[PDB]
Amino acid sequence: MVRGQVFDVGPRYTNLSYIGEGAYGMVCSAYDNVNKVRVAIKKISPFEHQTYCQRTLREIKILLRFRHENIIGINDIIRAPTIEQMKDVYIVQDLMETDLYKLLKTQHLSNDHICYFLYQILRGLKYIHSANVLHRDLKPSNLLLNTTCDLKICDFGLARVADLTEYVATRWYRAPEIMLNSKGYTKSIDIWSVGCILAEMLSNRPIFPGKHYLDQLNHILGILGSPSQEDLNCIINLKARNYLLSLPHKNKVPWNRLFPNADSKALDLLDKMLTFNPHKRIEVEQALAHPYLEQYYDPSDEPIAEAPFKFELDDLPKEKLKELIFEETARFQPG
Ligand SMILES: CCCn1cc(-c2c[nH]c3ncc(-c4ccncc4)nc23)cn1
Repeated sequence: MVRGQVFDVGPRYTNLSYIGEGAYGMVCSAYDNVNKVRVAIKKISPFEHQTYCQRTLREIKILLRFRHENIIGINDIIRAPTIEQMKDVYIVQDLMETDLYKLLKTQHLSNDHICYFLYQILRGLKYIHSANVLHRDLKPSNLLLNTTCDLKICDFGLARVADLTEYVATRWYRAPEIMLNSKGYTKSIDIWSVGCILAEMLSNRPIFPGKHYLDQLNHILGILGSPSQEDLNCIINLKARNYLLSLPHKNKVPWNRLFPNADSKALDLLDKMLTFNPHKRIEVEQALAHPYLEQYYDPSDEPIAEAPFKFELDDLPKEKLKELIFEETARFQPG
């Protein structure tokens, strides 16, 4: 019933309107008749593939456990009464106005707006990391905003407990560790992504675009300068590490040269987030306490996860995952 595709969510949810489609599934807005408000609904069809089943169950488990102002919640979940009839899952969430991707594509943000958006991203990230979770895919299109500039992080399908390469729409926010296929990356990958997002808010253009990870790395080296051997002490492809060390030397571009109109405090924080070496990268608590954010900083108002996360699903056959998804969504069935 939308774009020639079945969106079977009535009778509670009616007046459907298309929002978007992508790897995450298809998202519409709908009128919730029980709550008398419009909501967002994501349709997902994961049961054929083992990795989609993983991500679906992971997203559901995480978001049902999380509760934070700057993290999207799950309001309801629609699926068939029988596991045999279940082919699709519809996840109902708060309807926001837009995402940061669309906002940045056409709108200018004042420094005060950039400051408040970044605070909310980091405040949410603090909660996620406190739950021992890596998001792993932060980017402008999964930062949702409403009219009053409130921000929520969504899209936790790629998330993981903190102890690829499928298709993705964009790789521009991925830390160097990730796209050098390093094994043993940590929370600091999310800080890199946030740094990339901050840069994009400052200029309305991606800081490290590129057609493949090699082109992206050239962009990164073109700004940060050549990496030392210590920057590359991870377990990574030796030929890839050797290629990087072999490139013509690049000097660091001063941040104020790239961003001549930015707040100097913003750029000082930006610098600490976009450090090549992940060990030297600022952590989220320190970032929140940076002078750039001091007008918003409040440790008594930056909650952490009550029950930090402990699940493994990697090893499970999809039919066992399907079962677990069926069980996890049972509480939302009438009744
Ligand atoms: C890659 C993330 C896909 N995703 C978006 C949502 C979502 C939940 N509530 C929303 N409210 C509004 C919008 C939205 C976005 C753009 N333009 C308009 C409206 N999106 C959502 C969930 N998953």
